[PDB]
Amino acid sequence: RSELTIHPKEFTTFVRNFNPFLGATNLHTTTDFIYEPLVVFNEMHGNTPVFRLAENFQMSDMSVTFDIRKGVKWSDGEAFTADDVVYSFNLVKEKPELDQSGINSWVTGVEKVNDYQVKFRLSEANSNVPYEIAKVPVVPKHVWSKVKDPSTFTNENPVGSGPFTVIDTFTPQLYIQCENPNYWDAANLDVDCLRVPQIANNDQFLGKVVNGEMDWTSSFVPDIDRTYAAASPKHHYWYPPAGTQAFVVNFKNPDAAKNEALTNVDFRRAFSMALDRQTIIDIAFYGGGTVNDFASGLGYAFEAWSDEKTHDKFKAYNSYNAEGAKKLLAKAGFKDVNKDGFVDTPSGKSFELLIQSPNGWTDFNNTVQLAVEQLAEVGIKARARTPDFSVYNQAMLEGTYDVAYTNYAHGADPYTYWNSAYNSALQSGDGMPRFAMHFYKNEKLDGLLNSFYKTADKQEQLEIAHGIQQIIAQDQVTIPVLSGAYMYQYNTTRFTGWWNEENPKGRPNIWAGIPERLLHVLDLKPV
Ligand SMILES: CC(=O)N[C@@H]1[C@@H](O)[C@H](O[C@@H]2O[C@H](CO)[C@@H](O)[C@H](O)[C@H]2NC(C)=O)[C@@H](CO)O[C@H]1O
Ligand SMILES: [Ca+2]
Ligand SMILES: [Ca+2]
Ligand SMILES: [Cl-]
Ligand SMILES: [Mg+2]
Repeated sequence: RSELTIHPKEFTTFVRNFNPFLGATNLHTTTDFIYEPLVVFNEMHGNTPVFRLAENFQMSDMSVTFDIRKGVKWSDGEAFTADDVVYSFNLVKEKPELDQSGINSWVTGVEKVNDYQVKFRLSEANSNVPYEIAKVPVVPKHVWSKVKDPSTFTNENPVGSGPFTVIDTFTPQLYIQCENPNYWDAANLDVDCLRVPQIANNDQFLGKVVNGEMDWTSSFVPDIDRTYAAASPKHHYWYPPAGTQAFVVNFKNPDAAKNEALTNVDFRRAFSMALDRQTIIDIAFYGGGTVNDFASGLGYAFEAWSDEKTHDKFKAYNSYNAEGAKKLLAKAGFKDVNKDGFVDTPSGKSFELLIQSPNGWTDFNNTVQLAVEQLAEVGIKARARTPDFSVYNQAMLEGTYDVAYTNYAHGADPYTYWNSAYNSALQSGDGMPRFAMHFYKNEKLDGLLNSFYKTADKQEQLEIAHGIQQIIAQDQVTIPVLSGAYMYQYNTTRFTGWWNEENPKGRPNIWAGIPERLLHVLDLKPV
């Protein structure tokens, strides 16, 4: 049998948990591979919908119905039907802790129309809602209804719809997830098993990938041409452009001195001008990125959406200018009053910014250490922390952090970045990710975001985008640094069929949250 070695997520030890709603504690081979979506939107190719368990869908406006593919079975053998979909969406509406997106804010309810067809009722006008709906995991009703506790259910013997449901081998350091015996698309599948080794950080990953022990990965790799590519003719990669990375500052820091600094727009702009974004790219990412000098975080890949007058107005604040940063600090009134060379707050208080990035994410760790040095050059005191991801994440959810370095989801239009990074509704909820947790709130901004897909008028949507750009830019809510890359390494020793620059069928990454990985694995063939 052919075994495909993949690495979606760092772990110190595997805990057997295949619960699709528990994104913070499950294994990252659950979505897509155990639970196939209704539709995969191919985001690299204009969000072209690729139909899987649903064969079609139809909007109307307010209304949308999905037709279900008939003759699909679960891995046990039972039939896949429309009440599985209905069952699944009810669950999350009642337990909004399993809402990892904000889906409950859009869908008011769901109704079975027949054995292969389901209607979805909306809260507001949203031409983008089929994309949102595809995010919700569909689980089997003949199992999860018999389940007493979904919020804690670990689901160690999963019944799934996807290509790999069979747990063949499981240890704290290795598991192997094999083909669903009843898989509906089996004629299309040429890989027998997914092989998933425990790897805790980038250092551990590097030794393994360079030794040719991996097949499909998406980790940071330093000096990739000399370390990884040069080791074997079988060692390849392809890094299509990805999303924004930024320093995010906590507007609700509990320390008086740090709050005084972080909530000050002159201070955020001077922080931003202290940074040398191209040096960060050159050193921390070995060239693997593009400068992002948009105060709104938009990035150069959306030139067509950008209001260039706005971009030009605030670009000086997002360009390397150490002398300008020192002048702005002086003008704002951050004066050093205790002879240590670091500026103090207007109220006379000293402070040091603690900047966090996740443990093991060494490209971001190095970025933070570079920024620390650069900030010290303009008299801003900071130092780095590299906490375990869950600690890092919890600090942002609870608002106990000072500054955090983070990437963001990247979509075919600016909404994916702008909504996830700035919609204040995403700052409360216990299924919420880190991305909006600066705790800046602007009601006009939320309104513009909530209207982005409200009309089917392209010109108006463009005007809404320009308004969102204006607001974020003038308030320098975050400090955008660069636009990153979809890191992706593949090995042709054991498999062929890979997406790459000459075969760019979609986002090639193995991360959970990249639905296209289902379509990718269906293209792979054993050598
Ligand atoms: C938007 C987002 O949170 N994406 C996450 C990925 O960044 C992350 O992959 C990790 O990215 C780090 C930063 O570039 C790399 O240092 C690291 O090697 C890489 N890890 C792996 C295993 O690919 C993944 C996994 O943590 O989660 C995504 O959600
Ligand atoms: Ca195939
Ligand atoms: Ca001082
Ligand atoms: Cl290189
Ligand atoms: Mg090991």
